[PDB]
Amino acid sequence: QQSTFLFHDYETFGTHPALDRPAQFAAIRTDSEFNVIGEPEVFYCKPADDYLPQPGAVLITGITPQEARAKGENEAAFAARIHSLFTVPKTCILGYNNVRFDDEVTRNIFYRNFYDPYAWSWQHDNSRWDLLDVMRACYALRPEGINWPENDDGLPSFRLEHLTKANGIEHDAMADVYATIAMAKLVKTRQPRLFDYLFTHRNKHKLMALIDVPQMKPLVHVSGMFGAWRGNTSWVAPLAWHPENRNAVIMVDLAGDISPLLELDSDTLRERLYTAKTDLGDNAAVPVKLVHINKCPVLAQANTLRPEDADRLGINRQHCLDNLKILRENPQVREKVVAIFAEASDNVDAQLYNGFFSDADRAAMKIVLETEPRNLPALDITFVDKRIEKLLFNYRARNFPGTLDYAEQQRWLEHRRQVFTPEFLQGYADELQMLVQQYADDKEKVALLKALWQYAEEIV
DNA sequence: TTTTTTTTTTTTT
Ligand SMILES: [Mg+2]
Repeated sequence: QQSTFLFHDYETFGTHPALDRPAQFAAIRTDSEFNVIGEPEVFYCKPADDYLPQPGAVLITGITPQEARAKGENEAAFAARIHSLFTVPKTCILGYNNVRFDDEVTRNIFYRNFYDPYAWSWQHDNSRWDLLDVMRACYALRPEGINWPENDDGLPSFRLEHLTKANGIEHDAMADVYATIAMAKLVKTRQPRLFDYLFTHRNKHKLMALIDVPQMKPLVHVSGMFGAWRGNTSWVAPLAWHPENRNAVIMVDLAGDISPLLELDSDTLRERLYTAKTDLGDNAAVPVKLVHINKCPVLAQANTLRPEDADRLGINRQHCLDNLKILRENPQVREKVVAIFAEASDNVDAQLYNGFFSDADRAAMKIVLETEPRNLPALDITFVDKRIEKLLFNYRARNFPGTLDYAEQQRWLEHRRQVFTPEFLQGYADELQMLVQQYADDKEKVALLKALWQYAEEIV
């Protein structure tokens, strides 16, 4: 049984992993060294008739719902192809921004179509990765050997195509699958030691081994939330485990200003923390970040950021060191910072994270999954979690409408009307109109916009 | 195994 990597990319009909719908899936299996060892896997998803794609998405992809309808299968079947692949044992599933995008799409796809939302990321020696912060880490800590591209600002960029184009390699789902593989090869070759460190430290216990909460042991963290002006980097001190989020540890940015932490109380810090930057004043921002141990965060030994590297990124070493001393010498801050986080929708599509399912409920859902579509009306199952009845109804109506009775068909009509209100339909047309006037002399973009209008006429 | 819709930021469609 061989360890593989499954590189994958989704095209979608919008940015929202729960509310929007997938259009296309692309994947290829490689060996540990990133040599291709299987056929390309590309296929489309038919959108159910309770949905209209966002115009912006479709303009970027070039994939129309008509195209997807013609070329694809229903979501249930789409979910089932994606799942067989994903649950091949000893598979590491990865892409480019997948942890914060594609993996969300996957969780919701399995959630909607009765597969476990997470098991593909851990069962049977499975795992996941994401090359995005690998690229960021490399630039920040061992930039040598790779060309780092900039914007009209001078800031380093990490858009995939910007990176591949800058390194003489090369929208199209399968093309992005190759670009990701190519990017994995590049770093592996130019910086194997860092690559090894980041691969090994995906592990949460490996990460906990690095996290010393009681002593506030300083670390280097790379993250987009720091922004390209610092090359996404800073030194960090772990203060506490998040009181409500098992996968989060509360951390202080040692480069920021630690006086609002020293001075304000917990309630004022909380209020300060949740004020936007624009409607923030002459006041300092609270320099606290959550780091999520399950999301392949880049966390290394403090001294991994080399003096010259810190100097390149313009990160004040002594300032950090000063803050770390103060924080260690003011234990009460920890009490306040934790208290910040100890405070705490009718669409079932949006309620995946409401919680796990009981044991009765998972066995029942298992049976939903194993039943031929045609046989579900004959089932009559009882669930406890109120999500499931709704999950089931959407599942059946969206994927197997030939299967619904009149009551169910009436319920579905109602549902469609509640989605396609006149106010929603007005909003959709306005956007299309607005867009057709912006790209009036673009034969490609005008024809997409037009196909989107027709599709709305034809399904609503 | 997980964090949904207050903040940071940048990328994903
Ligand atoms: Mg992508």
